[PDB]
Amino acid sequence: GSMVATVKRTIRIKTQQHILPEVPPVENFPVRQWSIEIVLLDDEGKEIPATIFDKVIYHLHPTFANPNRTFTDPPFRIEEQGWAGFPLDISVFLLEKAGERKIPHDLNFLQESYEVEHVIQIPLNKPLLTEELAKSGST
Repeated sequence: GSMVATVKRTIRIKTQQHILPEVPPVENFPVRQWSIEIVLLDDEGKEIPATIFDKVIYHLHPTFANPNRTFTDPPFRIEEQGWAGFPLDISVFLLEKAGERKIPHDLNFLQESYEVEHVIQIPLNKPLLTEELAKSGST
């Protein structure tokens, strides 16, 4: 049906984290600085700016102050501190009001950095978004 008028793109969520020794551990758990960024992959697998989104909102655990953090410029980098990793939710908003996509993300501390790929389906009915989509592959 309607879903036939879409293309697929792969986005890559890039996470990094390291301990902050100057912050007192919480219940013996060290507090870590962590960061998340979002890039788009082209049809060859290279990273390019995710300009298909005009906004990203990280939906953090309610332990955080202002847990819903909005970013408007690629690579939508968020940095926070915490002692427990958690699923957060990442809302990405396609250009021209083409749609929200919600992406759970496991924030975890086993690896200093790790990347996770997600495929999203994107409509082809907003001219500015379609023109932007041309940069990352066929349309």
